[PDB]
Amino acid sequence: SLEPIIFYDIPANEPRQMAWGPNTWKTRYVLNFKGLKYRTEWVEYPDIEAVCKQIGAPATEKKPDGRDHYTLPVIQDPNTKAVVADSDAIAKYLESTYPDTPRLFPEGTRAFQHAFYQLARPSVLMPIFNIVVARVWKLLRPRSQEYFRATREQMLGKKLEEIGSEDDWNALESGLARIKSSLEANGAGKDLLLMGDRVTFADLQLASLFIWLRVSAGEESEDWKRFLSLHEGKWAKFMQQFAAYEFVDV
Amino acid sequence: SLEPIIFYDIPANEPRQMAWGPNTWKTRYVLNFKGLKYRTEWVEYPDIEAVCKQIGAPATEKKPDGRDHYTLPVIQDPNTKAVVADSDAIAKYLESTYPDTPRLFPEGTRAFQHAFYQLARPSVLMPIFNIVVARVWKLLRPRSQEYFRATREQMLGKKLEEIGSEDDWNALESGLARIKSSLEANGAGKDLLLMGDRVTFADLQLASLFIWLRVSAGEESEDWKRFLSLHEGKWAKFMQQFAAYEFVDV
Repeated sequence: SLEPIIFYDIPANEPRQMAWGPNTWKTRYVLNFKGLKYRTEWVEYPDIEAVCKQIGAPATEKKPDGRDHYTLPVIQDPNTKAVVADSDAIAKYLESTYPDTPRLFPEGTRAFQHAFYQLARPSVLMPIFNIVVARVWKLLRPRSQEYFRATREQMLGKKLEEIGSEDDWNALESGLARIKSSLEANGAGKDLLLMGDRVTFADLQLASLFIWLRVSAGEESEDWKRFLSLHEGKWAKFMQQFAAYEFVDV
Repeated sequence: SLEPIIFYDIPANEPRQMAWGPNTWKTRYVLNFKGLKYRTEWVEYPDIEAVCKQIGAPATEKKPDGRDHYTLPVIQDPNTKAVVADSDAIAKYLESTYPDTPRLFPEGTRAFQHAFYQLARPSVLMPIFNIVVARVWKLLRPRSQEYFRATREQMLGKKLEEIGSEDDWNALESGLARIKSSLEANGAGKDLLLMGDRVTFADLQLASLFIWLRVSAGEESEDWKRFLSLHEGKWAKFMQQFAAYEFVDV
């Protein structure tokens, strides 16, 4: 008797790529993993601010000029009238509001999980960004394309085509090497999940970076094939754990 | 009836500064916190390789030339004949070998703790290094001084006196800002320990960086006073939790 949660995500111009975002995938992973009923409302980049304002979703940050900056994912929960932005806030909301669903925040782990993503962001998200950003622009619909190109380039001071070198693959490998040695501190048979034998939001956050690569580059691309080869296939084994949680409603 | 564990540490030319090292303090904190009986064997920098070889302590890493590099802390446990190097390995050894002592590795936390120190090292250890490295050289005894200067400078390609600028305090503040926001994910009243209401090795690792600053710079220095002021005194409150675990046997 629960009404579907409305989940706001950014579409693409090809069905296989409809769900592509690294941050929106954090929320889709949580929704899927927790087994909550939802529907995706697909929102183009330049329409994000408008939709947020229209539903009372807060902005998640300020621009360099101090002006409000609105981002997805956002969810609207008809069952409680909650409207929540930012994937971390959304995860904790769902944990708290649907306590019967599978837990992603075991006690005493919230700082550790937060710190983990602070390590992953610069060392894994940033290299993957450089690797895929041109192909991201390519998979977006036209109104989204102009907004995306204009924003990212203004920030990067560089044409999108001029980003994405071999230095990025080196940096990615090094960041993953540190995550690999962290996982290994759990000991053999426990070294594919941060807590060894259960999934946390932090694991899904890492997976979100990986699936962003796979969807942007293409599951059959040389780039994805190269990723699956890193560290004797460890991240292939990592991602295989989350295959059942990748449903997209298109 | 337990015999004291022998703990190898690097001395200084002033009693207040005898225990100064960021890594050796990780082991001293663990020994103190766990309430284990120990004695410090004080070993000068150039004598570390010799002492290690003499007691069967392994090297913890290789130099750029691939040659073995021996470091302290090391412990020798007469009760089991164990000789263990590297502060992480030493902590886990003590956890495992003395299970009745206060726990520092709760289940499911080993990867999270490892990842946390990977975040702290570049963002907190490295800025503090730049800040104190000249005063570190200053507090060492003469044979240690030459070794320390020669090694660090060969690595830094810069005289020790030319290191330590305002950029370092900015970088330190930014690294601590990220750790601060991680701790705050635990919620109010739980935001001074990574797990909120218990101490882990990861907390002691952060404390080791802080006490290194305090001992190197001096508890009364402007630099230590400045550290205690950062973030409305949060790190002062953090360090106050570990005051009872700072016994030094000099």
